[PDB]
Amino acid sequence: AYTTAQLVTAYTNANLGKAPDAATTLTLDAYATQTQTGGLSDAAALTNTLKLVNSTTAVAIQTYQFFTGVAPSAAGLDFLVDSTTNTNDLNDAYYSKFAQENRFINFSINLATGAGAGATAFAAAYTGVSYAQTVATAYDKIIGNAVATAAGVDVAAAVAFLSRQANIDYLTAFVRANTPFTAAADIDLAVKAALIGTILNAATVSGIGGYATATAAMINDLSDGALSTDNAAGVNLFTAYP
Amino acid sequence: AYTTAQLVTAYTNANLGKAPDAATTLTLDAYATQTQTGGLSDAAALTNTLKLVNSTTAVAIQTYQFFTGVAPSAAGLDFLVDSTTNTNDLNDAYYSKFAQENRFINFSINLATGAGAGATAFAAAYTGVSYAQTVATAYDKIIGNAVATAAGVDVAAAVAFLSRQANIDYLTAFVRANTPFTAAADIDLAVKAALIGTILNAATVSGIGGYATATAAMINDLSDGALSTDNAAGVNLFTAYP
Ligand SMILES: [Ca+2]
Ligand SMILES: [Ca+2]
Ligand SMILES: [Ca+2]
Ligand SMILES: [Ca+2]
Ligand SMILES: [Ca+2]
Ligand SMILES: [Ca+2]
Repeated sequence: AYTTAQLVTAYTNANLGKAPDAATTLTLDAYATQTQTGGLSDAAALTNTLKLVNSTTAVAIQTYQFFTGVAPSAAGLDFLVDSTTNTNDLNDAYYSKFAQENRFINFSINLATGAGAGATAFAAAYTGVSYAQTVATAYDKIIGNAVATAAGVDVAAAVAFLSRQANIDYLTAFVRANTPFTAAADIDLAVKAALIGTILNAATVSGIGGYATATAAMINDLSDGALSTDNAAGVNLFTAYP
Repeated sequence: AYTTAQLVTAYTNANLGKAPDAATTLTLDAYATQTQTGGLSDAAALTNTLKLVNSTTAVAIQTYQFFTGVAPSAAGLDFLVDSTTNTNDLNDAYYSKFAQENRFINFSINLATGAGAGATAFAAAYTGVSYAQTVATAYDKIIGNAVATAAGVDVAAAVAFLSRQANIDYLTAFVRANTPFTAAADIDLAVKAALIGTILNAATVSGIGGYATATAAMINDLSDGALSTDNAAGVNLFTAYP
Protein backbone atom coordinates (compact mmCIF):
# COMPACT_ATOMS: atom_id res chain seq x y z
CA ALA A 1 0.00 0.00 0.00
CA TYR A 2 1.60 3.22 -1.25
CA THR A 3 0.72 6.65 0.07
CA THR A 4 0.10 9.10 -2.80
CA ALA A 5 3.12 11.03 -1.49
CA GLN A 6 5.39 8.05 -2.23
CA LEU A 7 4.25 7.65 -5.83
CA VAL A 8 5.04 11.31 -6.51
CA THR A 9 8.63 10.92 -5.28
CA ALA A 10 8.96 7.77 -7.39
CA TYR A 11 7.76 9.76 -10.40
CA THR A 12 9.97 12.77 -9.63
CA ASN A 13 13.22 10.80 -9.47
CA ALA A 14 12.35 8.97 -12.70
CA ASN A 15 11.81 12.38 -14.33
CA LEU A 16 15.12 13.48 -12.74
CA GLY A 17 13.64 16.22 -10.56
CA LYS A 18 10.67 17.44 -12.60
CA ALA A 19 7.59 17.53 -10.35
CA PRO A 20 4.41 16.11 -12.02
CA ASP A 21 1.58 18.17 -13.56
CA ALA A 22 -1.68 18.75 -11.68
CA ALA A 23 -3.50 16.27 -13.95
CA THR A 24 -1.07 13.37 -13.42
CA THR A 25 -1.03 13.91 -9.65
CA LEU A 26 -4.70 12.91 -9.83
CA THR A 27 -3.74 9.83 -11.84
CA LEU A 28 -1.12 8.78 -9.27
CA ASP A 29 -3.57 9.40 -6.43
CA ALA A 30 -5.98 6.88 -7.98
CA TYR A 31 -3.18 4.28 -8.13
CA ALA A 32 -2.48 4.87 -4.43
CA THR A 33 -6.06 4.41 -3.20
CA GLN A 34 -6.42 1.37 -5.43
CA THR A 35 -3.64 -0.28 -3.40
CA GLN A 36 -5.12 0.64 -0.03
CA THR A 37 -8.29 -1.26 -1.02
CA GLY A 38 -6.45 -4.23 -2.57
CA GLY A 39 -7.90 -3.74 -6.07
CA LEU A 40 -4.27 -3.49 -7.28
CA SER A 41 -0.97 -5.06 -6.16
CA ASP A 42 2.07 -3.00 -5.13
CA ALA A 43 4.39 -3.85 -8.04
CA ALA A 44 1.57 -3.14 -10.52
CA ALA A 45 1.01 0.39 -9.19
CA LEU A 46 4.72 1.26 -9.34
CA THR A 47 5.02 0.02 -12.94
CA ASN A 48 2.16 2.28 -14.09
CA THR A 49 3.77 5.28 -12.40
CA LEU A 50 7.00 4.64 -14.27
CA LYS A 51 5.08 4.07 -17.52
CA LEU A 52 4.23 7.78 -17.38
CA VAL A 53 7.92 8.75 -17.64
CA ASN A 54 8.22 7.07 -21.08
CA SER A 55 8.19 10.18 -23.28
CA THR A 56 10.64 12.17 -21.14
CA THR A 57 13.21 9.59 -20.07
CA ALA A 58 12.99 6.31 -22.00
CA VAL A 59 13.54 8.48 -25.11
CA ALA A 60 17.04 9.42 -23.93
CA ILE A 61 18.05 6.00 -22.61
CA GLN A 62 16.96 3.97 -25.62
CA THR A 63 18.24 6.15 -28.46
CA TYR A 64 21.64 6.76 -26.88
CA GLN A 65 22.14 3.00 -26.47
CA PHE A 66 21.21 2.16 -30.04
CA PHE A 67 23.50 4.74 -31.69
CA THR A 68 26.47 5.21 -29.32
CA GLY A 69 26.40 1.73 -27.74
CA VAL A 70 25.87 3.02 -24.18
CA ALA A 71 23.07 4.67 -22.18
CA PRO A 72 23.95 8.11 -20.69
CA SER A 73 25.21 8.38 -17.09
CA ALA A 74 22.94 9.71 -14.32
CA ALA A 75 24.69 13.11 -14.56
CA GLY A 76 24.23 13.00 -18.35
CA LEU A 77 20.55 12.02 -18.12
CA ASP A 78 19.98 15.05 -15.87
CA PHE A 79 21.28 17.28 -18.67
CA LEU A 80 19.08 15.71 -21.37
CA VAL A 81 15.88 15.39 -19.36
CA ASP A 82 15.63 18.02 -16.58
CA SER A 83 18.29 20.65 -15.93
CA THR A 84 19.02 24.29 -15.13
CA THR A 85 21.91 24.50 -17.62
CA ASN A 86 20.23 23.12 -20.76
CA THR A 87 17.64 25.81 -21.53
CA ASN A 88 15.82 23.40 -23.85
CA ASP A 89 15.56 19.83 -22.55
CA LEU A 90 13.07 17.01 -22.94
CA ASN A 91 10.64 18.10 -20.21
CA ASP A 92 10.91 21.79 -21.16
CA ALA A 93 9.26 24.39 -23.42
CA TYR A 94 10.91 23.56 -26.78
CA TYR A 95 9.53 20.01 -26.84
CA SER A 96 6.05 20.62 -25.40
CA LYS A 97 4.37 20.26 -28.82
CA PHE A 98 6.13 17.07 -29.94
CA ALA A 99 4.22 13.81 -29.44
CA GLN A 100 5.95 10.66 -28.17
CA GLU A 101 6.78 9.53 -31.71
CA ASN A 102 8.29 12.79 -32.97
CA ARG A 103 10.52 12.85 -29.87
CA PHE A 104 12.13 9.52 -30.80
CA ILE A 105 12.57 10.66 -34.40
CA ASN A 106 14.13 13.93 -33.25
CA PHE A 107 16.68 12.23 -31.00
CA SER A 108 17.55 9.65 -33.66
CA ILE A 109 18.31 12.16 -36.43
CA ASN A 110 20.37 14.28 -33.99
CA LEU A 111 22.65 11.43 -32.88
CA ALA A 112 22.89 9.70 -36.25
CA THR A 113 23.32 12.03 -39.21
CA GLY A 114 24.61 15.34 -37.84
CA ALA A 115 27.79 16.23 -35.99
CA GLY A 116 26.30 13.92 -33.33
CA ALA A 117 28.32 11.29 -31.46
CA GLY A 118 27.03 8.41 -33.60
CA ALA A 119 27.49 9.99 -37.05
CA THR A 120 30.79 8.42 -38.13
CA ALA A 121 29.84 4.89 -37.04
CA PHE A 122 26.23 4.86 -38.27
CA ALA A 123 27.39 6.39 -41.57
CA ALA A 124 29.76 3.49 -42.30
CA ALA A 125 27.40 0.76 -41.11
CA TYR A 126 24.26 1.69 -43.07
CA THR A 127 25.82 2.77 -46.38
CA GLY A 128 24.64 0.94 -49.50
CA VAL A 129 21.88 -1.09 -47.85
CA SER A 130 18.20 -0.98 -48.84
CA TYR A 131 15.21 0.33 -46.89
CA ALA A 132 13.81 -3.21 -46.61
CA GLN A 133 16.98 -4.61 -45.01
CA THR A 134 17.44 -1.57 -42.73
CA VAL A 135 14.02 -2.24 -41.23
CA ALA A 136 14.24 -6.06 -41.07
CA THR A 137 17.64 -6.21 -39.31
CA ALA A 138 16.75 -3.36 -36.93
CA TYR A 139 13.44 -5.00 -36.02
CA ASP A 140 15.35 -8.13 -34.97
CA LYS A 141 18.05 -6.18 -33.10
CA ILE A 142 15.47 -4.31 -30.99
CA ILE A 143 12.36 -6.45 -30.61
CA GLY A 144 13.91 -9.86 -31.28
CA ASN A 145 12.51 -12.21 -33.91
CA ALA A 146 11.93 -15.32 -31.80
CA VAL A 147 10.58 -13.22 -28.91
CA ALA A 148 8.00 -11.41 -31.06
CA THR A 149 6.58 -14.67 -32.48
CA ALA A 150 6.18 -16.23 -29.01
CA ALA A 151 4.51 -13.00 -27.84
CA GLY A 152 2.11 -13.75 -30.70
CA VAL A 153 2.68 -10.70 -32.94
CA ASP A 154 3.39 -11.71 -36.55
CA VAL A 155 6.78 -10.33 -37.61
CA ALA A 156 6.36 -10.52 -41.40
CA ALA A 157 3.20 -8.37 -41.47
CA ALA A 158 4.84 -5.71 -39.28
CA VAL A 159 8.14 -5.43 -41.18
CA ALA A 160 6.31 -5.24 -44.54
CA PHE A 161 4.14 -2.43 -43.13
CA LEU A 162 7.14 -0.32 -42.05
CA SER A 163 8.87 -0.69 -45.44
CA ARG A 164 5.85 -0.13 -47.74
CA GLN A 165 6.43 2.63 -50.32
CA ALA A 166 3.80 4.98 -48.84
CA ASN A 167 5.67 5.08 -45.50
CA ILE A 168 9.06 5.81 -47.14
CA ASP A 169 7.51 8.63 -49.21
CA TYR A 170 6.03 10.25 -46.09
CA LEU A 171 9.41 10.29 -44.31
CA THR A 172 11.30 11.52 -47.39
CA ALA A 173 9.08 14.63 -47.48
CA PHE A 174 9.31 14.96 -43.68
CA VAL A 175 13.12 14.84 -43.63
CA ARG A 176 13.44 17.16 -46.64
CA ALA A 177 11.24 19.84 -45.03
CA ASN A 178 12.61 19.73 -41.49
CA THR A 179 16.31 18.84 -41.58
CA PRO A 180 18.88 21.11 -43.34
CA PHE A 181 19.96 18.39 -45.80
CA THR A 182 19.91 18.84 -49.58
CA ALA A 183 22.37 16.13 -50.72
CA ALA A 184 20.87 12.88 -52.05
CA ALA A 185 23.00 10.63 -49.82
CA ASP A 186 22.40 12.40 -46.49
CA ILE A 187 18.62 12.43 -46.99
CA ASP A 188 18.72 8.67 -47.72
CA LEU A 189 20.83 8.22 -44.57
CA ALA A 190 18.49 10.29 -42.37
CA VAL A 191 15.40 8.41 -43.53
CA LYS A 192 16.93 5.18 -42.18
CA ALA A 193 17.59 6.93 -38.86
CA ALA A 194 13.93 7.99 -38.72
CA LEU A 195 12.81 4.41 -39.41
CA ILE A 196 14.86 2.97 -36.53
CA GLY A 197 13.34 5.74 -34.40
CA THR A 198 9.85 4.57 -35.36
CA ILE A 199 10.79 1.02 -34.33
CA LEU A 200 12.12 2.21 -30.94
CA ASN A 201 8.74 3.85 -30.29
CA ALA A 202 6.89 0.71 -31.39
CA ALA A 203 9.01 -1.27 -28.92
CA THR A 204 8.61 0.87 -25.81
CA VAL A 205 4.83 1.11 -26.27
CA SER A 206 4.23 -2.67 -26.28
CA GLY A 207 6.82 -3.71 -23.68
CA ILE A 208 8.11 -6.59 -25.86
CA GLY A 209 11.79 -7.04 -26.67
CA GLY A 210 15.26 -6.74 -25.11
CA TYR A 211 15.65 -2.96 -25.45
CA ALA A 212 12.31 -2.21 -23.77
CA THR A 213 12.78 -4.64 -20.87
CA ALA A 214 16.26 -3.36 -19.99
CA THR A 215 15.25 0.32 -20.16
CA ALA A 216 12.36 -0.47 -17.79
CA ALA A 217 14.77 -1.95 -15.22
CA MET A 218 17.11 1.05 -15.48
CA ILE A 219 14.21 3.43 -14.77
CA ASN A 220 13.14 1.25 -11.82
CA ASP A 221 16.65 1.54 -10.32
CA LEU A 222 16.65 5.28 -11.01
CA SER A 223 13.30 5.61 -9.19
CA ASP A 224 14.57 5.51 -5.60
CA GLY A 225 16.93 8.48 -6.06
CA ALA A 226 20.26 6.72 -6.68
CA LEU A 227 21.54 4.81 -9.72
CA SER A 228 23.51 1.75 -8.58
CA THR A 229 25.64 1.22 -11.71
CA ASP A 230 26.42 4.89 -12.46
CA ASN A 231 29.65 4.52 -14.43
CA ALA A 232 31.04 8.00 -15.13
CA ALA A 233 31.34 7.55 -18.91
CA GLY A 234 28.07 5.67 -19.52
CA VAL A 235 26.20 2.51 -18.50
CA ASN A 236 25.86 -0.34 -21.00
CA LEU A 237 22.29 -1.61 -20.48
CA PHE A 238 22.91 -5.23 -21.36
CA THR A 239 25.90 -5.65 -19.05
CA ALA A 240 24.33 -4.03 -16.00
CA TYR A 241 20.74 -5.32 -16.05
CA PRO A 242 20.72 -9.02 -17.22
CA ALA B 1 26.93 -13.67 -25.08
CA TYR B 2 28.90 -12.91 -28.23
CA THR B 3 30.24 -9.48 -29.11
CA THR B 4 29.41 -8.56 -32.72
CA ALA B 5 33.18 -8.52 -33.33
CA GLN B 6 33.38 -12.24 -32.50
CA LEU B 7 30.63 -13.28 -34.91
CA VAL B 8 32.43 -11.50 -37.76
CA THR B 9 35.65 -13.42 -37.14
CA ALA B 10 33.63 -16.66 -36.97
CA TYR B 11 32.09 -15.75 -40.33
CA THR B 12 35.41 -14.70 -41.88
CA ASN B 13 37.23 -17.95 -41.10
CA ALA B 14 34.28 -19.98 -42.41
CA ASN B 15 34.48 -17.96 -45.63
CA LEU B 16 38.27 -18.56 -45.57
CA GLY B 17 39.26 -14.90 -45.25
CA LYS B 18 36.47 -13.08 -47.11
CA ALA B 19 35.16 -10.27 -44.89
CA PRO B 20 31.31 -10.00 -44.85
CA ASP B 21 29.21 -7.50 -46.83
CA ALA B 22 27.78 -4.37 -45.17
CA ALA B 23 24.27 -5.90 -45.18
CA THR B 24 25.24 -9.16 -43.43
CA THR B 25 27.27 -7.30 -40.80
CA LEU B 26 23.90 -5.86 -39.75
CA THR B 27 22.45 -9.37 -39.64
CA LEU B 28 25.28 -10.64 -37.42
CA ASP B 29 24.95 -7.60 -35.16
CA ALA B 30 21.30 -8.51 -34.48
CA TYR B 31 22.37 -12.05 -33.51
CA ALA B 32 24.89 -10.58 -31.06
CA THR B 33 22.49 -8.26 -29.24
CA GLN B 34 19.92 -11.03 -29.13
CA THR B 35 22.37 -13.03 -27.00
CA GLN B 36 23.17 -10.16 -24.65
CA THR B 37 19.45 -9.96 -23.79
CA GLY B 38 18.95 -13.74 -23.53
CA GLY B 39 16.37 -13.93 -26.35
CA LEU B 40 18.74 -16.43 -28.03
CA SER B 41 21.20 -19.04 -26.74
CA ASP B 42 24.91 -19.04 -27.66
CA ALA B 43 25.01 -22.19 -29.82
CA ALA B 44 21.92 -21.00 -31.73
CA ALA B 45 23.56 -17.68 -32.70
CA LEU B 46 26.74 -19.38 -33.93
CA THR B 47 24.77 -21.86 -36.07
CA ASN B 48 22.92 -19.03 -37.86
CA THR B 49 26.20 -17.25 -38.58
CA LEU B 50 27.58 -20.39 -40.20
CA LYS B 51 24.33 -20.93 -42.10
CA LEU B 52 25.24 -17.79 -44.07
CA VAL B 53 28.40 -19.45 -45.44
CA ASN B 54 26.33 -22.17 -47.19
CA SER B 55 26.54 -20.89 -50.78
CA THR B 56 30.28 -20.13 -50.68
CA THR B 57 31.74 -23.03 -48.71
CA ALA B 58 29.31 -25.93 -48.24
CA VAL B 59 29.17 -26.02 -52.06
CA ALA B 60 32.85 -26.99 -52.26
CA ILE B 61 32.85 -29.44 -49.35
CA GLN B 62 29.76 -31.39 -50.33
CA THR B 63 30.32 -31.79 -54.07
CA TYR B 64 33.97 -32.79 -53.74
CA GLN B 65 33.02 -35.52 -51.25
CA PHE B 66 30.27 -36.97 -53.41
CA PHE B 67 32.34 -37.23 -56.61
CA THR B 68 35.97 -37.74 -55.51
CA GLY B 69 35.24 -39.47 -52.18
CA VAL B 70 37.02 -36.84 -50.07
CA ALA B 71 36.45 -33.21 -49.03
CA PRO B 72 39.24 -30.77 -50.05
CA SER B 73 42.03 -29.90 -47.58
CA ALA B 74 42.10 -26.50 -45.84
CA ALA B 75 44.75 -25.30 -48.33
CA GLY B 76 42.56 -26.61 -51.17
CA LEU B 77 39.39 -24.98 -49.81
CA ASP B 78 41.24 -21.65 -49.76
CA PHE B 79 41.85 -22.01 -53.50
CA LEU B 80 38.22 -22.85 -54.33
CA VAL B 81 36.53 -20.35 -52.04
CA ASP B 82 38.71 -17.27 -51.39
CA SER B 83 42.17 -16.79 -52.87
CA THR B 84 44.61 -14.39 -54.53
CA THR B 85 45.78 -16.98 -57.08
CA ASN B 86 42.43 -18.18 -58.46
CA THR B 87 41.14 -15.07 -60.24
CA ASN B 88 37.64 -16.57 -60.34
CA ASP B 89 36.59 -18.36 -57.15
CA LEU B 90 33.31 -18.96 -55.37
CA ASN B 91 33.14 -15.66 -53.48
CA ASP B 92 34.40 -13.65 -56.47
CA ALA B 93 33.12 -11.77 -59.53
CA TYR B 94 32.48 -14.68 -61.95
CA TYR B 95 29.92 -16.32 -59.66
CA SER B 96 28.13 -13.23 -58.32
CA LYS B 97 25.06 -13.83 -60.52
CA PHE B 98 24.61 -17.55 -59.79
CA ALA B 99 22.02 -18.45 -57.15
CA GLN B 100 22.68 -21.16 -54.54
CA GLU B 101 21.20 -23.86 -56.79
CA ASN B 102 23.13 -23.03 -59.96
CA ARG B 103 26.35 -23.08 -57.93
CA PHE B 104 25.81 -26.72 -56.93
CA ILE B 105 24.93 -27.64 -60.52
CA ASN B 106 28.02 -25.86 -61.81
CA PHE B 107 30.39 -27.67 -59.44
CA SER B 108 28.76 -31.04 -60.13
CA ILE B 109 29.08 -30.87 -63.93
CA ASN B 110 32.70 -29.68 -63.61
CA LEU B 111 33.84 -32.56 -61.40
CA ALA B 112 31.74 -35.26 -63.06
CA THR B 113 31.64 -35.09 -66.85
CA GLY B 114 34.64 -33.03 -67.95
CA ALA B 115 38.36 -33.59 -67.54
CA GLY B 116 37.51 -33.23 -63.83
CA ALA B 117 38.89 -35.51 -61.12
CA GLY B 118 35.69 -37.58 -60.88
CA ALA B 119 35.08 -38.14 -64.60
CA THR B 120 36.51 -41.65 -65.05
CA ALA B 121 34.84 -43.08 -61.93
CA PHE B 122 31.42 -41.42 -62.30
CA ALA B 123 31.40 -42.39 -66.00
CA ALA B 124 31.73 -46.11 -65.22
CA ALA B 125 29.32 -46.10 -62.28
CA TYR B 126 26.33 -44.35 -63.87
CA THR B 127 26.44 -45.87 -67.36
CA GLY B 128 23.30 -47.67 -68.54
CA VAL B 129 21.08 -46.76 -65.59
CA SER B 130 17.79 -44.86 -65.84
CA TYR B 131 16.90 -41.37 -64.60
CA ALA B 132 14.48 -42.86 -62.04
CA GLN B 133 17.15 -45.10 -60.46
CA THR B 134 19.83 -42.36 -60.56
CA VAL B 135 17.58 -40.16 -58.42
CA ALA B 136 16.27 -42.87 -56.06
CA THR B 137 19.69 -44.31 -55.13
CA ALA B 138 21.28 -40.86 -54.82
CA TYR B 139 18.45 -39.64 -52.58
CA ASP B 140 19.17 -42.53 -50.20
CA LYS B 141 22.95 -42.06 -50.33
CA ILE B 142 22.69 -38.37 -49.37
CA ILE B 143 19.56 -37.82 -47.29
CA GLY B 144 19.06 -41.38 -46.04
CA ASN B 145 15.77 -43.21 -46.48
CA ALA B 146 15.04 -44.17 -42.87
CA VAL B 147 16.20 -40.75 -41.63
CA ALA B 148 13.91 -38.80 -43.99
CA THR B 149 10.80 -40.78 -42.93
CA ALA B 150 11.48 -40.22 -39.20
CA ALA B 151 12.05 -36.51 -39.94
CA GLY B 152 8.52 -36.73 -41.36
CA VAL B 153 9.16 -35.87 -45.03
CA ASP B 154 7.60 -38.44 -47.38
CA VAL B 155 10.31 -39.95 -49.58
CA ALA B 156 8.13 -41.35 -52.38
CA ALA B 157 6.50 -37.98 -53.20
CA ALA B 158 9.90 -36.25 -53.34
CA VAL B 159 11.70 -38.81 -55.53
CA ALA B 160 8.77 -38.93 -57.99
CA PHE B 161 8.88 -35.11 -58.21
CA LEU B 162 12.59 -35.03 -59.10
CA SER B 163 12.21 -37.68 -61.83
CA ARG B 164 8.99 -36.40 -63.48
CA GLN B 165 9.36 -35.88 -67.25
CA ALA B 166 8.95 -32.07 -67.06
CA ASN B 167 12.03 -31.79 -64.80
CA ILE B 168 14.21 -33.98 -67.08
CA ASP B 169 13.18 -31.93 -70.13
CA TYR B 170 14.15 -28.67 -68.41
CA LEU B 171 17.65 -29.96 -67.57
CA THR B 172 18.18 -31.48 -71.03
CA ALA B 173 17.67 -28.03 -72.60
CA PHE B 174 19.77 -26.42 -69.84
CA VAL B 175 22.73 -28.79 -70.36
CA ARG B 176 22.51 -28.57 -74.16
CA ALA B 177 22.63 -24.75 -74.13
CA ASN B 178 25.33 -24.24 -71.50
CA THR B 179 27.81 -27.12 -71.64
CA PRO B 180 29.92 -27.80 -74.80
CA PHE B 181 28.50 -31.31 -75.28
CA THR B 182 26.87 -32.49 -78.51
CA ALA B 183 27.14 -36.30 -78.19
CA ALA B 184 24.02 -38.17 -77.06
CA ALA B 185 25.82 -40.12 -74.30
CA ASP B 186 27.64 -37.20 -72.65
CA ILE B 187 24.46 -35.10 -72.44
CA ASP B 188 22.66 -38.05 -70.79
CA LEU B 189 25.61 -38.37 -68.39
CA ALA B 190 25.66 -34.65 -67.51
CA VAL B 191 21.93 -34.56 -66.80
CA LYS B 192 22.44 -37.17 -64.07
CA ALA B 193 25.24 -35.03 -62.61
CA ALA B 194 22.87 -32.03 -62.54
CA LEU B 195 20.20 -34.12 -60.77
CA ILE B 196 22.58 -35.18 -57.97
CA GLY B 197 23.52 -31.50 -57.70
CA THR B 198 19.86 -30.60 -57.20
CA ILE B 199 19.64 -33.21 -54.43
CA LEU B 200 22.75 -31.83 -52.68
CA ASN B 201 21.08 -28.40 -52.60
CA ALA B 202 17.84 -29.89 -51.30
CA ALA B 203 19.85 -31.55 -48.51
CA THR B 204 21.87 -28.58 -47.28
CA VAL B 205 18.80 -26.33 -47.17
CA SER B 206 16.78 -28.58 -44.84
CA GLY B 207 19.61 -29.82 -42.58
CA ILE B 208 18.41 -33.46 -42.80
CA GLY B 209 20.72 -36.32 -43.75
CA GLY B 210 24.29 -37.56 -43.26
CA TYR B 211 25.99 -35.32 -45.85
CA ALA B 212 24.47 -32.12 -44.44
CA THR B 213 25.21 -32.92 -40.78
CA ALA B 214 28.87 -33.78 -41.42
CA THR B 215 29.50 -30.70 -43.58
CA ALA B 216 28.04 -28.56 -40.78
CA ALA B 217 30.53 -30.00 -38.27
CA MET B 218 33.46 -29.44 -40.63
CA ILE B 219 32.49 -25.76 -41.03
CA ASN B 220 32.16 -25.45 -37.24
CA ASP B 221 35.72 -26.76 -36.79
CA LEU B 222 36.92 -24.45 -39.57
CA SER B 223 35.30 -21.48 -37.80
CA ASP B 224 37.94 -20.87 -35.12
CA GLY B 225 40.79 -20.42 -37.64
CA ALA B 226 42.38 -23.89 -37.61
CA LEU B 227 41.17 -27.20 -39.07
CA SER B 228 42.00 -30.04 -36.67
CA THR B 229 41.97 -32.95 -39.16
CA ASP B 230 43.73 -31.18 -42.06
CA ASN B 231 45.17 -34.17 -43.90
CA ALA B 232 47.36 -32.88 -46.76
CA ALA B 233 45.63 -34.89 -49.51
CA GLY B 234 42.02 -34.46 -48.34
CA VAL B 235 39.74 -35.11 -45.35
CA ASN B 236 37.14 -37.87 -45.56
CA LEU B 237 34.07 -36.40 -43.82
CA PHE B 238 32.66 -39.63 -42.46
CA THR B 239 35.92 -40.79 -40.87
CA ALA B 240 36.79 -37.51 -39.19
CA TYR B 241 33.43 -36.25 -37.87
CA PRO B 242 31.35 -39.26 -36.58
CA1 LIG C 1 17.27 18.14 -11.94
CA1 LIG D 1 15.73 23.58 -18.17
CA1 LIG E 1 19.04 2.44 -6.72
CA1 LIG F 1 42.23 -16.31 -48.07
CA1 LIG G 1 40.32 -14.11 -55.97
CA1 LIG H 1 39.66 -26.14 -34.89
